[PDB]
Amino acid sequence: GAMNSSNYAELFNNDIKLFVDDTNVYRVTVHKTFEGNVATKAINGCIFTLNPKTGHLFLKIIHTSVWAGQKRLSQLAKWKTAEEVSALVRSLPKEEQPKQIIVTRKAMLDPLEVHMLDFPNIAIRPTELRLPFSAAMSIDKLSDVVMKATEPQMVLFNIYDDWLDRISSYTAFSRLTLLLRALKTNEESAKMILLSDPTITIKSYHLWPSFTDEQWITIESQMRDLILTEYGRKYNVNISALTQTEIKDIILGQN
Amino acid sequence: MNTVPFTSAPIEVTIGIDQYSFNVKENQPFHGIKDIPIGHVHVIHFQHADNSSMRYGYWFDCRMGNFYIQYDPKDGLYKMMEERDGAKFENIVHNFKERQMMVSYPKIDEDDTWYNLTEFVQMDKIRKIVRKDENQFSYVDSSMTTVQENELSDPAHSLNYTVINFKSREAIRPGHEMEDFLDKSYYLNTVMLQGIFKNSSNYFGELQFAFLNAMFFGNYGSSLQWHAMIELICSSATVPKHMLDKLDEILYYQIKTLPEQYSDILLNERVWNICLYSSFQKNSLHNTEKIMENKYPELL
Ligand SMILES: C[C@H]1CN(C(=O)Cc2ccsc2)CCO1
Ligand SMILES: C[C@H]1CN(C(=O)Cc2ccsc2)CCO1
Repeated sequence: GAMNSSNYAELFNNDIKLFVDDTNVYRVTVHKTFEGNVATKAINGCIFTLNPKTGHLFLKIIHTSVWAGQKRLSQLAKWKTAEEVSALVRSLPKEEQPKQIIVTRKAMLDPLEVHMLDFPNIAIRPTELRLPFSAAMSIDKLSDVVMKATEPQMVLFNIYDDWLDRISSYTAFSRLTLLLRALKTNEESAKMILLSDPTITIKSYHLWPSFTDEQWITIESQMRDLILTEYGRKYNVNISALTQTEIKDIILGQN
Repeated sequence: MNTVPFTSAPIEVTIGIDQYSFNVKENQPFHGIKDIPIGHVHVIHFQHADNSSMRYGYWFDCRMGNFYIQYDPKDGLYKMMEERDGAKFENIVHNFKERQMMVSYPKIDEDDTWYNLTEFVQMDKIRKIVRKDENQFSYVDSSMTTVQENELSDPAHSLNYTVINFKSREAIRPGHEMEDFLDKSYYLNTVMLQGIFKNSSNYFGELQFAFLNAMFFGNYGSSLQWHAMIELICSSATVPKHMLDKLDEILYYQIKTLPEQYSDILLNERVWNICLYSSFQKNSLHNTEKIMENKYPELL
């Protein structure tokens, strides 16, 4: 069925599963035409397909050529997403195929179910969590590979870098969702927090900076503060009056 | 005009004959139904006065034999039977008409309702849906499940309607997933019509039989089947013009005949709003849309 707060731990069990987010598949800029009308220009997008236990990210780059000459692009994008996730599953050895695919948006359910009819034993599920995977395009190295692509392309990343050598996947997913939520709420400030310190760098084969455990605790704190700060700026709330119980709920409530 | 003789009516019962109904009291001098129009299938149905549970009944065609009803006190129901002895049959039949112990099938001459509800319903096709080959008539009741219901339990006592499932490999061509799901023309025209039903007449007969079993017995699986067969057509962009026009007529008479007080349970709000206002055929069902909007505007 649906995935929510009652079954958080199921994401980090040994049943292979993937999250599929389609929010960056069909991307456009809206602009005025010479005649004063409005038109869209597509730009490259990506499917965000993630194993939350391992960090493996199957990033299918959606080149703008896939939209050429097509109608009803927002509808097509859901089916294109489903087609590509299906092709990925079929490309994987049987013992690597997922037992469950969790879609972040319920509009993906029927497209993916239909494309996966050949896999009756793979469960297609929605989720009540509001996961911030849209902010993936705020990770500089992901945004770069998407915008530079001149053709359809699949790129593989581990979105946890080497974190799993030191922390569990429940903690790694918590860190990733906190980072993505912050980048989604205030991207400039989140990148400022992450990159303000020259002495901490991003390894060539990593997405995030090489923080020590203690620095990650500092970074995570600065991200919660950013989420709380924006929360107050948004609703005109004096954050100083807020209690720790109120804060957990505000930050936890965002996802 | 043909006759269905009742040995007797030992228990108080509401008797249906097609779209008509009448009450018979416990041990009342009732010996059956006369003047039944030759040329149509018919349904004789029952609801016991002391236990409205289990409506049940028999589809039959008087051209296929001489049929009568006799109560079975062991199984507790009015059973249809066939009388092979033609002269015994005509003889008993004549005795009860001479005594006026029968109700007359009450067909008004202006009225084409029954024809318009059963135009495409054939006894031979009923007997493939309701499997009991030793009898020429077919028993249906309120609780019988459909083959699809059993997939989602006794197989001998099931309604073997044609399985329709929009998220099935039969409905969806590999490589045409979005096309086939958003426009069901392939599934309707190639899989169902050409492949399974062979022609639209057989498709409509199943649709009409499913409607009648939903209406007369409150058979839920039949109601599901009737709505699936409507939705399949309405969700196809390419339907022969003659099928659309016939479907409009078929549905018009069905909505016209439905008891107003059963509309909340026999009409699926989602399916009808989709079909009438969002589907490819939203503008092709003029008569059905007009009667629906004037008779059941709440549902929409
Ligand atoms: C382990 C948990 C992590 N989670 C979160 O969303 C945590 C979170 C909430 C607000 S900012 C970060 C999704 C379910 O699994
Ligand atoms: C066998 C029984 C049948 N019965 C009936 O009344 C029912 C009947 C009518 C025509 S054929 C059967 C009278 C005595 O003979």
